[PDB]
Amino acid sequence: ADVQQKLAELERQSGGRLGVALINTADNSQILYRADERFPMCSTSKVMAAAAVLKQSETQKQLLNQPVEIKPADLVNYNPIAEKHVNGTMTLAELSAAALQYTDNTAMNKLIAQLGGPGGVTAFARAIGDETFRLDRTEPTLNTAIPGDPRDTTTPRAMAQTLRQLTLGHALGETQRAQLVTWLKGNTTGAASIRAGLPASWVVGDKTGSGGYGTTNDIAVIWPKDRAPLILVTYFTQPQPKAESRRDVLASAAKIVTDG
Amino acid sequence: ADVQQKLAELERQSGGRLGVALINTADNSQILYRADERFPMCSTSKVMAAAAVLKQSETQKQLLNQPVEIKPADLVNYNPIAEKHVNGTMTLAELSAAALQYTDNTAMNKLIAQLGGPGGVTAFARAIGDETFRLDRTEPTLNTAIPGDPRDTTTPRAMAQTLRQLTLGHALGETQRAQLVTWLKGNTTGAASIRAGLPASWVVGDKTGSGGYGTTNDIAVIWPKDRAPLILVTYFTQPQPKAESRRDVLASAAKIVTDG
Ligand SMILES: *C(=O)/C=C/N[C@@H](C(=O)O)C(C)(C)S(=O)O
Ligand SMILES: *C(=O)/C=C/N[C@@H](C(=O)O)C(C)(C)S(=O)O
Repeated sequence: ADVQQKLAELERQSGGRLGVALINTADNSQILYRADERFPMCSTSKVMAAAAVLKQSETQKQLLNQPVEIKPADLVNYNPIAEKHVNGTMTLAELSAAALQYTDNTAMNKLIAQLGGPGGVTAFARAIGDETFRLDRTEPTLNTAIPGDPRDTTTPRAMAQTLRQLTLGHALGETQRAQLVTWLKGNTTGAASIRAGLPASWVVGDKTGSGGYGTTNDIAVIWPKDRAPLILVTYFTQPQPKAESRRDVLASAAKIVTDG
Repeated sequence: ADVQQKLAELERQSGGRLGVALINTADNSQILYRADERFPMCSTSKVMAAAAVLKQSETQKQLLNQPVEIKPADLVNYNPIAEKHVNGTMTLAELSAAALQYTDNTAMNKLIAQLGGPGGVTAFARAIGDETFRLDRTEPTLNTAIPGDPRDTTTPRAMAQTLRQLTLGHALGETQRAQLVTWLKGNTTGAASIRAGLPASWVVGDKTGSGGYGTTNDIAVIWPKDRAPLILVTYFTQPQPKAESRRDVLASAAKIVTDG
């Protein structure tokens, strides 16, 4: 029984390029497949941006309650939460929840702007020891996912490490760490992705992403039953510009790497 | 015609029974498939229980804030939220969110006890004009889903009509209808079911269900992009006790009934 064989078979049969990094926090062990290749993050980058604003809030203690104007011109495909508040305001906490738990691209843009642009999200990544991540565009163009383009990419291994530090480690202050985890656990978009490959009894927080080239991503923190948590990154992208999403590939990869 | 033939084709390759009821609120049109047969509700019954508690909160002011004790003996499969509060408390708002947005079966049992048992949830259904719904057992046994058993069943037609009345109609007070819709839109478990058959721009609130006999259910309110909402019930059950879940079949049914 061979995890590399299974992942290579999934990838080949899918017609795409699959990247996987698992961290088992029980013993610091990893399962890696194309873990040092760059992939387009798409909306999985919203974790870094929300965590950056959380970090800000450790020193601007009322920042999460700050109202932010939502104008009709701010609407970008998709905006299921912000469209309801156009011509009004949303707080940075509401925006962070919207960006994380829903598909909300306008909410992401407000986080980016709060951080002073894409470079602000990259600067946070650098501050917490992630030298791989880069954010260079706003929404929606950060999702173009063109093959060979390094913009708005990271590697599975780096993002697994970062997500571990953010959700289980000490990148954030305790309240901010707990907030992030509460938001990820309340994600609405994830049941077809990593979670579909796992036993139903396991608890998952996750952020999904999807863009050009059939790019289909998920990053997750997982609590198996009375076991130590796992961090799992599954990235996937395809050769055709308009390929269909493949959440089932991410599910299949999550089952392969957690079986046993 | 086209639709009916396609649903039958789907059903014939699915290895089970399929029940569908779509209400298009633009014109009150319906698309029905086995819509007067009984199916096991499993966790889709949590909608009726949360709504009955919302109804109670119209007259017991502050009911949703009321803390309820969680003890070890209360834990039933699955309990992702209630487990964190064992030897502690959850408020009726937290138990309603827990039951709606996650898998949590302990949270449902507390809603049922707040209503005076399974029969109190059936009484509420009757109070809002549903003469079909019938809750007869607590969690987890209400999910046995044995073929032929009338316990804990409804029909697609009745459930679609009830969900319309609850979410879009006047079965509840306006503040409480809005709370129900907010909870449903925040479901975490739905992305592989009805939602997986719909365009990504459409906004969905939904409640899934699973149980014995490979029972795989979803009931949803759907807001297509700048169109009047849809109600969709998709129920599915299989002939062998230990059959696997078929969320894909629900997604496929949703795509068939909305393609027109
Ligand atoms: C987060 O991952 C957001 C992705 N957005 C894109 C998608 O494919 O879902 C679009 C197309 C909505 S965005 O216009 O790039
Ligand atoms: C809601 O629909 C919950 C159903 N629960 C069951 C499932 O199939 O997920 C179990 C098996 C967890 S419960 O013990 O019946």
